[PDB]
Amino acid sequence: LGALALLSQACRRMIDNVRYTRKLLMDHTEDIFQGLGYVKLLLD
Amino acid sequence: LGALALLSQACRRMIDNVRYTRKLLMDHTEDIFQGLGYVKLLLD
Amino acid sequence: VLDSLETAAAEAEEADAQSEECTRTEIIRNESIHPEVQIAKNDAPLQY
Amino acid sequence: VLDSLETAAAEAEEADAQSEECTRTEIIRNESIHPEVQIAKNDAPLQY
Amino acid sequence: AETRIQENNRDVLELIKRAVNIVNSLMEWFDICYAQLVSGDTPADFWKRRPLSIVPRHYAESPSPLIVVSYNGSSAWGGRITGSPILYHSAQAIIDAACINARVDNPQSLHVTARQELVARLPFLANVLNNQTPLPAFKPGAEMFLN
Repeated sequence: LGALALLSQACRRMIDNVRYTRKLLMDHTEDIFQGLGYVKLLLD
Repeated sequence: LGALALLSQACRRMIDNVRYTRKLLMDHTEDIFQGLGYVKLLLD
Repeated sequence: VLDSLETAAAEAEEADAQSEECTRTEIIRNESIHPEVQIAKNDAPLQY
Repeated sequence: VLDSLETAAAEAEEADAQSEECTRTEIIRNESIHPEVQIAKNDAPLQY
Repeated sequence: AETRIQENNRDVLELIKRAVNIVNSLMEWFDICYAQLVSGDTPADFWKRRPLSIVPRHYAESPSPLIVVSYNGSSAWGGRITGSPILYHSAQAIIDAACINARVDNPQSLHVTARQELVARLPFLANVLNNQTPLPAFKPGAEMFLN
């Protein structure tokens, strides 16, 4: 059961890493959108 | 040994798919950067 | 798929342990005791 | 870890196969035997 | 690129479904009836049977998209009847690479090799490097203050 538990833990951590990467990408895109909006406001 | 070979092939295919997805993401980010640079040049 | 493989491995190991303990119990016993039933003289009873 | 698990599974498989073969070979031997009789036929008894 | 991504995703889904399965543990009558009932045709009905194309281009001056309709039965701009339509490509990557080669946005202050490559790739851009018909900057809307 140790190998199965290790595999389950690896799957859980890779899922968590994928979710964290997706959240980071969403935050980066939101920051880019906010910067573009600020640039547009500065040149309005 | 057939099941082990199939598992190894599945692992290799999933690694290749992950690498292809990473390369596609890098290409997309590079294209976005080039487009932003072209937009900046057009408004220079 | 990983969970299904884990459950299959668990059941396979459980079956292997059951077979091992059954064989160990058979070894401890002097003779292989098996159920018998037959209504006659001292003949060979049937095996279940 | 997966490679280690598969090697452990293979070694356990061959170990239990060897154990099953050993138990099957050991079950064959019975060594019951019967005591002396009152001389089979009329010239040769059944001794040890 | 989007079509390639979609087909790759559909292939991945198909192979996942196959692995799961392996291891577990036609308007002819409608047109006739419409012709019989309505008994009238308009140009905005023949193109309804085929997918259309919308190319909106809005602006902050007025909240109204600039809807553009393109014919689907002809090999025009935006039509998809035989294959890949016009994409207007192969004219930006070279310019971006030339601009990023020396980290200078202005092509006038680039190397001779970059200028030669730009001239060869873009025949219409050779008339700017020779400095013909001088004009102050590039102001297309000069008629107003000129007059």
